[PDB]
Amino acid sequence: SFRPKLYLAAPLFNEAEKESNRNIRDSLIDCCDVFLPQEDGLLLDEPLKVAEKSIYEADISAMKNADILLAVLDGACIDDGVAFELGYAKAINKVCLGFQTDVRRQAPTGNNPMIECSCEEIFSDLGSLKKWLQQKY
Amino acid sequence: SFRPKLYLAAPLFNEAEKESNRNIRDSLIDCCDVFLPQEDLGTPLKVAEKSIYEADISAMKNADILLAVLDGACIDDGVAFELGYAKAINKVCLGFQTDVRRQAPTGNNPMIECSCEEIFSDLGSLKKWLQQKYN
Amino acid sequence: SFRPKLYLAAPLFNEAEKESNRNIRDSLIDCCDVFLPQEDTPLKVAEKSIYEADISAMKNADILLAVLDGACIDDGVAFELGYAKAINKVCLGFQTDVRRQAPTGNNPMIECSCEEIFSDLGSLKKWLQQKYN
Amino acid sequence: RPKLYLAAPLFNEAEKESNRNIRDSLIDCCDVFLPQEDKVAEKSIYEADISAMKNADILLAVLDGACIDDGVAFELGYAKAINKVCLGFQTDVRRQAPTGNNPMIECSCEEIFSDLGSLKKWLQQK
Repeated sequence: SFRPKLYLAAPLFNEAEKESNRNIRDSLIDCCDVFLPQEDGLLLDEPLKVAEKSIYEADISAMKNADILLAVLDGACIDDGVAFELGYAKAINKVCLGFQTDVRRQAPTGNNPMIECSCEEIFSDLGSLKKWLQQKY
Repeated sequence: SFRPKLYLAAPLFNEAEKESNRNIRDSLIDCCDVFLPQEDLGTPLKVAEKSIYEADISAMKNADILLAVLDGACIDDGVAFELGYAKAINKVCLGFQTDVRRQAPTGNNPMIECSCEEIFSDLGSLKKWLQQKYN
Repeated sequence: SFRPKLYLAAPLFNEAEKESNRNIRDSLIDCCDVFLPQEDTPLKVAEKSIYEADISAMKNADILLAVLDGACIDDGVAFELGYAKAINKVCLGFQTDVRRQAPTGNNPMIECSCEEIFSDLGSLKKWLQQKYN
Repeated sequence: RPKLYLAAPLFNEAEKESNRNIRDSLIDCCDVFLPQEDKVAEKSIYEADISAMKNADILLAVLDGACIDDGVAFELGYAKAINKVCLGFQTDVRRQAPTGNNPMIECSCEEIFSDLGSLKKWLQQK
C-alpha cells in the first residue's frame, strides 16, 4: 500500500476543536499514519518554559518525520501555531495541504497569500482530501 | 561582513500598522538593510497572490534576520508563517511585542515563543542587542 | 412561572461550532426553552433580517447564554451580550477554551458583564435550578 | 457639541496613539470620552465604562483589528440597546467573513466610516 505519514496541525484549545481533530484523524487512518499533537503526551496546561520547550521539540520532530502537513485553517483567525508549523514544513519541502470548512476569512479576498499559496490544495471536505491523496500516490 | 539583513514580518492591514512598520524600519536603518513587504489594479487574484508570495519567500531567503511583530488581537498568520519558514532555514529569528494580550494566560504559543531567540518590547534594546551580536 | 427563555449567543461559522451549539441546546432543553440562532435575495436585506430576527429574539428572552470559546470572542456574541445586559436579562457565559484575552482573563466588559461563567453544562443547569426553584 | 464615547482597542501603543488621532481630530465638533485616558479592579473598570457610555450621545466603535474587539462590540451592543446613535470607523481591509462585518455590527451602526473627513462631515448634518 505504502502509508504516507501525515502531521495534523490544528488548534486544540477547547473540546470542540479536540473532538474535531479526532474526527479528521479517524477519517484518514485507513490511508495514512497520523501524528496528532493533542495525543502526543505533551500538552501545555496539564515546568513552564521546559514544558514549552518539550512541546516545541516534539512538534518539530514529528514535522520532520512526516511526509504531509495538513493545516486546519478554521477559526476566528488562523491559529499562530498552525501557521508557524505550515511555514516550517513548507521550508523543509513537505507536501503542504489546508483543511478549511469555516466561512470566515482574513479579508474578503480570501486567506493570507502566505497560507493560500503554500497549500498545494485547500480542502473543504474530507472526501476530496482522501481522493486527492490517493491520486498523488 | 556587511550590514545585516533584516526582514520585517508584520501585519500591514490598516494605516496604524503601516505607520508602525515604517517607524520600526527607520530606527533600524543604521544597523541593517530592512525589507518592508508593504513597500517592496487589473490583476487576476491567483497570480497576484503568487507574486506577493514568491517575492516574500525570496526576500526571506536573502535575509539574515527575521523580525516578527507579534502585536494584535491574534498573531498575524502571515507573520507566523514567515517565522516558521525563516526558522526552518536557520535564520536569526527575533520577536517584537508591545501588546498586553497573549494567546492564553501562559504566554505566546510555544512555537512562537521557542522559535524567537529573543522577544523585545522596545526598539532601543532590540537595536542595541543586534549591535552587540554583529559589532 | 413557566420554562425560562434562553438565547444561545454562540459562533456558528463551522460544523464543529454548529454541532457544539446543538449539544448545548439538547443538554438544556429539559430546563429551559432555547433560541438557537443557527436554527432560526440580496445581502443588504439579508443582514437587517437576521439582525431584526435576532434583536427581537433577545428582547423576548429571559436568559442570555454567551459561549466565549475561540481564538477571539465572537463579535456578534459580544454585541448580543452587551445588548442583552442593557435591557436587564440574566447574562451568563460558557467557556471551555483555555485561551483568554490577556494573561489576566477575559476583557472586563465580558467578565463582570456575565453573572457567572461555567465550564460544564453540568454546573450551569444546577445553578439555574438552585436560582429559580 | 454632542458627547462622544470612543469604543476602541487600547492594548498596544499603536492602537492608543491611533485613538488620540481620532479624538484630537473631532475635538472641534464634539466632546470625546477616551477609555484609555479617563476581582474589584475589573469591577471598577466595568462600572465606569457603562456610566460614561450612559452620559454619551454617540458611540463610535473602531472596528479595525484582526478581530473586532470584544470589549468594543460589547459596548456597541449596550449603546444600541439604550438608543444611542452608533457609528463605526473602519480603516482595516480585514473583515469577519468575505461578505463584510458581522450583521449585528453592520446593522447596528447607522454608518460605517472609512476616514475621519467623512465622519466629521456626517455629524454636521445631525
